[PDB]
Amino acid sequence: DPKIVNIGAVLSTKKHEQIFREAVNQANFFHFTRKIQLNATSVTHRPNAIQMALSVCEDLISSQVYAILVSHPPAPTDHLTPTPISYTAGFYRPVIGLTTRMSIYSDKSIHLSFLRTVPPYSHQALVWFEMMRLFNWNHVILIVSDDHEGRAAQKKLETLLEEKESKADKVLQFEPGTKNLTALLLEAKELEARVIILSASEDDATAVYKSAAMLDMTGAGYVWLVGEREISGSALRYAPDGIIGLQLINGKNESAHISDAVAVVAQAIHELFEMEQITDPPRGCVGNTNIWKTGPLFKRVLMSSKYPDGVTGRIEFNEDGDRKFAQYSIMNLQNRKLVQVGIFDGSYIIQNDRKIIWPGGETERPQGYQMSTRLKIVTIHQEPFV
Amino acid sequence: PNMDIAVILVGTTEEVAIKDVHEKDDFHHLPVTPRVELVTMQESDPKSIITRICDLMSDKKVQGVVFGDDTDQEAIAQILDFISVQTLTPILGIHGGSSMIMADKEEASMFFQFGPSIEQQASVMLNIMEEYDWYIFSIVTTYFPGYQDFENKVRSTIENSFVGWELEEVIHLDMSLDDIDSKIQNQLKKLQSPVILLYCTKEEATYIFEVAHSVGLTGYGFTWIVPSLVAGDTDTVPDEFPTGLISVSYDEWDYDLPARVRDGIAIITTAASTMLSEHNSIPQSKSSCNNIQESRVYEAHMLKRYLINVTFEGRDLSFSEDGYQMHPKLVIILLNQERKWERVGKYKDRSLKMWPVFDLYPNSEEHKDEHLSIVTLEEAPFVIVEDVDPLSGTCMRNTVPCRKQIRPENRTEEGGNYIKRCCKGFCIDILKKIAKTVKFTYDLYLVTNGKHGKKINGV
Amino acid sequence: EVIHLDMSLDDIDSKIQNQLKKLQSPVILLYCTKEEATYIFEVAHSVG
Amino acid sequence: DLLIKLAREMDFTYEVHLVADGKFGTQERVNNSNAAAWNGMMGELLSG
Ligand SMILES: C[C@@H](CN1CCC(Cc2ccccc2)CC1)[C@@H](O)c1ccc(O)cc1
Repeated sequence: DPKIVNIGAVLSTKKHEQIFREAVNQANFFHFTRKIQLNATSVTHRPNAIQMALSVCEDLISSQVYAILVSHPPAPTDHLTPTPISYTAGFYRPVIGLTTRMSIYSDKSIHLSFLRTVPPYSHQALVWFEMMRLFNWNHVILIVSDDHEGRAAQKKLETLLEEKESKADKVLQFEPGTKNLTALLLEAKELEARVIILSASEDDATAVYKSAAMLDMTGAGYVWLVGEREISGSALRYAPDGIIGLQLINGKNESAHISDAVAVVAQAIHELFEMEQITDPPRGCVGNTNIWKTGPLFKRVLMSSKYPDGVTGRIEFNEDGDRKFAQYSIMNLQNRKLVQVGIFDGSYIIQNDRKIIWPGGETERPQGYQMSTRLKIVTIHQEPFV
Repeated sequence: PNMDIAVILVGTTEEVAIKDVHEKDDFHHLPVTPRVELVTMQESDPKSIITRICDLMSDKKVQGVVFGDDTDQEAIAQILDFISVQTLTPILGIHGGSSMIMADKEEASMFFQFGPSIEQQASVMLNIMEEYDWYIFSIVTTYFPGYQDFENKVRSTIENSFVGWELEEVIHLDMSLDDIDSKIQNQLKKLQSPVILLYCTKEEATYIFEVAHSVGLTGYGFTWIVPSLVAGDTDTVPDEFPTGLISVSYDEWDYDLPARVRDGIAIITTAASTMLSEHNSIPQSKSSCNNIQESRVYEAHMLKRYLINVTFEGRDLSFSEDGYQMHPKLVIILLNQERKWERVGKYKDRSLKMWPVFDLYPNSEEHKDEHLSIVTLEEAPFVIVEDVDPLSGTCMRNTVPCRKQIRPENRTEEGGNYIKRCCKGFCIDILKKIAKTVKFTYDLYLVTNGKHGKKINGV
Repeated sequence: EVIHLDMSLDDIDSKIQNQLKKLQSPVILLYCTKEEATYIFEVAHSVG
Repeated sequence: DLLIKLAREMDFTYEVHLVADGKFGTQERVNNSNAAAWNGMMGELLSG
């Protein structure tokens, strides 16, 4: 009889668990199984963290699982993030994400054995870099909030611009929860640079649209480059018609992420059980203080996975454990509607037959981004000189 | 009111001689009356910890959780922080895995430990390395959550003083993969400094010292210095640790376990009584386990302001804004031959006292020992003796810290004062140029009585 | 520094690597035979 | 006069301003509350 191997997963509704159990049954059929037998075991996102931890130590860890999946808590608000859940496996050394858009998981210290197959908000900045090559930009302004996503996007944008090419001008920070932000628009307007790149949440982007709207700053020359949290929800009616936006392909109902997830994990199990040793996880969380000897090795097998003929496209992991070749779609607000004006496969940006409309009523992007006069010259106090 | 204060004890130590405390009943001058409830625990799994916290919380309405163990795992301590995410209870660290610091924590968490952070301990280590004239040093850090402020604290500290320090290179080692591709040895072979600061955990220090023990890393010229989170418990000593490991701690030998628990109960009860004595309005007690959406509004952060400046028995037993003690009474211990942590220094908030140990640092181990005493006289042009500045207390660059043994002639009674100054001149220059070439350790001091040799009667 | 290597015993006590790790010269001369040069180049190929 | 010459040799406008105190790069060495810092001078050209 083949060895019974269990696979842990954290899903939301029951339909996703049905697609998971079906994907495991297909994984035990399309793959040659001569000594192992995959088992489907998934739970639901509990509203409390203690009951969730007990559900893992009494549903997932008690079944001796090797790989654990995670998605997103089905809640309209955000108060109890599942990040501490990722610490649970940290006590037993691998969890794969599905819709985790927060870049906090990109760190290696607090998230050692953790990998995800979804491009966060930082990868979108890479696409923004392509924008800097689409119309030849140089001076850009990054306006982010004062938290971890702003620092991560700042270090990522600074890391991408480390050669002798363009650089960053003045990065503005603000506390998430302050509406009176007129000084940011005054200091941002006084600066010669006009390329505005906003990367915040909804309530902040609404204040940027209101404060920036009551000062007449949406005319010609002003460019607004946002992501996805600025053109969805209540921040859509306040955004100007012609703002450059983004849209992730297959945001809701990601059955391909579950099927390809069980495919990659199944390949890592069938391929992992062909070398030596291969220890077994402990039974439950009752008197198990020792760590797992097969942790970084399992993460190495999960990272070295290639699927050029996959459903989503080309599954490939980088050196940090993210999702390479992201598939986005450059959108543009036209007549109170989101009209598709571009697509991003992963390597370059492909444009369709729709012309990009600028919020300042312009249709063609000029060569020079901004030029004028009025030079400020300061000097010290010296008797023989000045 | 009688507030419940539970003390969690993890380990094989008999709690019968520990729970018996006589510092109650008569020591209840405050209007609030606490009660001690100590529990035991054998295993060190998170399921039993969360189980005893939830069952003990729903069973007894406790207010101050004092967790104390004896293992050497920091991740479990992080789990304690997770408990705060579900409780926001001022958890105090006394000894064990909960005695390790963790920089950059949650602004809403209430994780407080008696041990100081890396800013104070780093300053103590730099003071020890400054008194013994240890300029060239090395830094070995790993992937521990809290190294950016460590390296930036060391650099930002050495860039301020006028002493001619020297920094070789701050390397980094990985522990997820074993040393099988020949990289850790290649990173450690470039360290030729006499003093090396280690910043990692215990299970990582066993492997770093395991490889360094094979690759000529232990004897003289490669002295390793670890803070308090590396050694942890002074009763668990393996074998791979070499002789001569400078460590620091807090009280430990002075204040035992019942003293630390009593001080923790005094801090929790005092801080819980200042709001009732000043604001005259306190909320309810803690709720059960999953009932957090209803009691999440009753939590008040004002008590945090009462967890920074705390006084007790006159001594400055307070904390800071980062969640650690501001002015600790640290104790410096050094490993000897029989593998036992013996006290060698006493650091009081500021001043450092070296009374249990003499002036000489090493003793006898393989390699050569002793040194060479050098005495001179303040001869201008050649030997220029200058007093040490009171705003520093340490000589800089080639100025040799030349001591001075004087005796206070108090009427008909003499004493023994040692005033240290800074000597510099031609003799210091030539003796240091030839001393650097021939490579040996020496000493320098002056003469206080007898001056130049002469004839007395017939001798 | 003219170093000397011993081929009687295999590199099992971590000594040949310690003697060859201190060679930071742009040109190195090898004075030995063939079966010894294959082992010196075999260990040096793994060290760097 | 040099600023007037450079102002007439090139078609542009300027505005001269006097700088006050702080002519040493601002070396962060005084202990100010046990916290981090950031470069805000040294070069002295980017204030705003
Ligand atoms: C592994 C981490 C600690 N680790 C365990 C706890 C986890 C936080 C957590 C909170 C609540 C519930 C579950 C988990 C955070 C990560 C630490 O030991 C470490 C990091 C880096 C390093 O070189 C050495 C040690």
